[PDB]
Amino acid sequence: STGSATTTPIDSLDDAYITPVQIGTPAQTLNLDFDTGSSDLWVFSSETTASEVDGQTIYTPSKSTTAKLLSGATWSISYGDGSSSSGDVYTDTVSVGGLTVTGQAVESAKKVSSSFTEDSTIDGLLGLAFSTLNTVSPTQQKTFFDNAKASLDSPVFTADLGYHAPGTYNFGFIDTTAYTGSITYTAVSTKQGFWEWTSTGYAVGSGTFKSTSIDGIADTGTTLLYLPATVVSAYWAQVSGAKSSSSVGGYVFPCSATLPSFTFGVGSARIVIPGDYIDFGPISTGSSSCFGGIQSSAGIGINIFGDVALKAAFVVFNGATTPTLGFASK
Repeated sequence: STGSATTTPIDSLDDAYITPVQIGTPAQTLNLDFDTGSSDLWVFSSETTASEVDGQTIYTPSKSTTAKLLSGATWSISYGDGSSSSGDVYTDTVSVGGLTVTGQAVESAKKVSSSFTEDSTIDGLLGLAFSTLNTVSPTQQKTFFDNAKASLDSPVFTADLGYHAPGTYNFGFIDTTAYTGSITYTAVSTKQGFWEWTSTGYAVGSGTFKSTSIDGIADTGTTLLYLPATVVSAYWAQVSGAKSSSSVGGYVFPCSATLPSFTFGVGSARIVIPGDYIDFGPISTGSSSCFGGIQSSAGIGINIFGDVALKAAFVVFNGATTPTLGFASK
């Protein structure tokens, strides 16, 4: 089998991407944030504290003839950005772009933190990291990809995120028309439950490539590119007027600037992030100070190749017996 679904930016800045997902019988379609940095499929629901719902579409398990309460199961998750959610668990039928999993754990939110409430465009998350990170207790549950894997034509999914435009998640096949050149594959460590790999270095604009190992994760659920302070300083030094602002919480730059590109290495291959991808607009409405899309990972504890990086590539998440990651230009 295979599946193919379009993923759409939630706003004009590409702050996140939503993908429609069919849950239950009859289908209830929710727009979920596909997140290769976590491993829970959770949704706003009829069980969510009413004051914590503000425009999201909810899953109502009592209206699904295939929903079954997973007895005694609860979940609770806290994300790197400080947000959180928790609740109970159903199993139900879940389909993505024509690909169907029966008996998928659907984690129904009883509580969500303020940032989720405040974002009416995201109805939940669909985790695509390794199932070892799944928070369901007392019996850990599998991700949608893990449940589908054996049935897929090939045990892979691909992320093709757009810049200020829709893109595609495919399951079970590689669309060879969706990229240029070849796909370069690189080793993955699953030891922390992430799609963790090592970049071979970077360049800033037309500058010389610096060969240096950068360990980080391929994370579709993180907006920006988080890299070591040395690397980030080298980038923003090329932008007149850019500075790190403690009050704003990162590097800002004059909105009048033209940003240089940023290149990262995948083995001997090179992925080029155009400068415009690194502009996340005024820090506050009407400001001429703009927020940077490359920020320091210092104090995160890990480097994160988020959407700013991934949308510059066609990315293969290879779930073979020994997982690997593939990157192509596009």
